[PDB]
Amino acid sequence: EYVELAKASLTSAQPQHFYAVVIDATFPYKTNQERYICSLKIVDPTLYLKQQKGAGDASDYATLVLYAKRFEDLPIIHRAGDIIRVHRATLRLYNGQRQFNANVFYSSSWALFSTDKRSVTQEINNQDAVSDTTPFSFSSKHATIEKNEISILQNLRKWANQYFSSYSVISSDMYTALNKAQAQKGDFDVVAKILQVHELDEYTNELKLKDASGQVFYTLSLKLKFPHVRTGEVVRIRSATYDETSTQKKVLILSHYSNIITFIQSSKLAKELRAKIQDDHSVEVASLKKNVSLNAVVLTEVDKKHAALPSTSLQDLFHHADSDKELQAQDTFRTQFYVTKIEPSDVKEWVKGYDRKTKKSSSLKGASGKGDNIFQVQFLVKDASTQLNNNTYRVLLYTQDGLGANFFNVKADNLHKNADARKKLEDSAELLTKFNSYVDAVVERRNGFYLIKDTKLIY
Amino acid sequence: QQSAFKQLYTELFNNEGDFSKVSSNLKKPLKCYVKESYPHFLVTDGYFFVAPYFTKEAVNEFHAKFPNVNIVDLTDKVIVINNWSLELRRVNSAEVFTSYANLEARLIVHSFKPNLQERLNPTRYPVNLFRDDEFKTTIQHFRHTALQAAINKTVKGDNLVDISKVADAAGKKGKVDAGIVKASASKGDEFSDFSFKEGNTATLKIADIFVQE
DNA sequence: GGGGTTTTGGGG
Repeated sequence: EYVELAKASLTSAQPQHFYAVVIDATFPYKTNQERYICSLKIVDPTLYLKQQKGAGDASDYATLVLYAKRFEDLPIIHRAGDIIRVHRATLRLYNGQRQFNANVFYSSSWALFSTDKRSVTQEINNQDAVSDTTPFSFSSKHATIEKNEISILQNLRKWANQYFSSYSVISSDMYTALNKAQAQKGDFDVVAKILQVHELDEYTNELKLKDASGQVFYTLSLKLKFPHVRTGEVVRIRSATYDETSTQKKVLILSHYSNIITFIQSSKLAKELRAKIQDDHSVEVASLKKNVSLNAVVLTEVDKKHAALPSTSLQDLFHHADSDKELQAQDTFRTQFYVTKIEPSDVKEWVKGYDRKTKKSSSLKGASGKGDNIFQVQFLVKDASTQLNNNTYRVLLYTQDGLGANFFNVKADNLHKNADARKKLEDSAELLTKFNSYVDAVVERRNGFYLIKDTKLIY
Repeated sequence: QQSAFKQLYTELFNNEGDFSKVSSNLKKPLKCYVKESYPHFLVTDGYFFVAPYFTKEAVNEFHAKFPNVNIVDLTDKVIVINNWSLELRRVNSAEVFTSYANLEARLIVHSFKPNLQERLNPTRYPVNLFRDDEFKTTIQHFRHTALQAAINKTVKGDNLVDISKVADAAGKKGKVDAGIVKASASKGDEFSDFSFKEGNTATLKIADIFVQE
């Protein structure tokens, strides 16, 4: 017996059940009450807009508050647009809005249904799920679904897809522009686009955000907590705080109850924001002119054909590639690292003469090397996962077979003679070994070694 | 820089852990609010929190000047550290949360007086200094220049991979091990070739000052 | 404390 949000009885003490679309939600957090609270903004075909007029794009909503004694009993909302199903929820009126309360320890229960083909979780794991009637996450040990609910579920999906595609669910009033960040007394929300995801260390990522205001902010996002964060995706940060004690970088501080929500494909807001917001690199080019840069600068750009390819850790690349049954199959990999030292130490020796018929390279010092001009640079790199060990890994840039020739954007030439080519490479050398400088490259495996290919510098 | 602790700890790392090299302007007494006292005694300058380290020759004074004013119940009450020091030492960041990348800047205290006319006043909910974006990068820079220095002295001769081993790779099959190169004077897996004078001052374990009282 | 602040103190 499922009731509709706007038609739910405000007086009947009898617990009510319903189906709804989640547009906002906090991350399940703990209170000293030994209770775990999870607050979300729900919407359905009867309650969605301000009720004043269409001009009030400001989405009117009902607030659902879930209570539990354990963290595992609360839902983790990664996406907005998905459907939640509550059982035994008591309705109350809190400061003008309709508030549904639920104690999942006593009698209440919930079930999360995906509005899209695959849910966020079964989308990361590359899982295939064509079972449209089964919930991807539910409160207790068992979840029952009658054939009567099917009509409600599949129709609520149609509505959700139409609601998100014709309306910008997260209206202007439910978030603050980044250029207004330092003017807020405290807590504020933000709808931005992930310009860059940087693996700071083992547990935390660093998101380079940018919204319509034009401002660029940085924020630390944990890996385990937020594993759905991807580059180029529009998200909504539930609870953020302006970091007043940050002078070199514009930083947003997140709390344990804060949440990073992404939108379902039909979203009009996320759709428009993906196109209207592009990267500027203004932050990067500026930081490069400073001795010590606190901003991460990705110096390279991978070819468009490997843009979808996943990034493998340097540790897996060197310590597990000969053991792991999956890495033995692959030959080409994508990885991110930072150059600690470049060999040969003398830039002029980076380009050498090469004999096709002999497979041996020679120096062009006395210009005695008659072979073809090729690059024979060797990078001693380090990784985020390798950060603590006493190791350095060899990544080669041997262009004899055409791999990574276009890397320096300057064609190979006798560096002892061509001054222009020498300066260009000398500039890139100090740029690569500089702190906070990273390389996003694609490598091909040959006889136990990794070669840079289909990758090039953009600075 | 509004954070007194963030400026202090950043200054120490940018000076190789030499408390002498840091400006004598920051040597002034630090009046800071106490967030916690047990299981972990965490103090805050209003923006971040740090775990100070009391001396077994400093708490004796605290009891003499302030009898029966239990230290474990100082939670939510301001303290004023008169004479303090700033050490640097290697630790296991997986067991010590008040550190990052196996490095910790410890706040050594020798004398602290409790000021009662103080209530709740942090400008915001305090966060772990060793979890902050800028500060975590300040430490990354420290280890970077130390690794880069130890690397340029250890790896010598420009030992390049013979191009023959990479040409016509088809008939050749190799083990990835070849690419691995030790970064410095190995004494284990942990890189530890640092040039800072590690802190060696015996400190009071929070458990002691609890059972003692 | 529902627009909130635990400890598991790098999901909470």
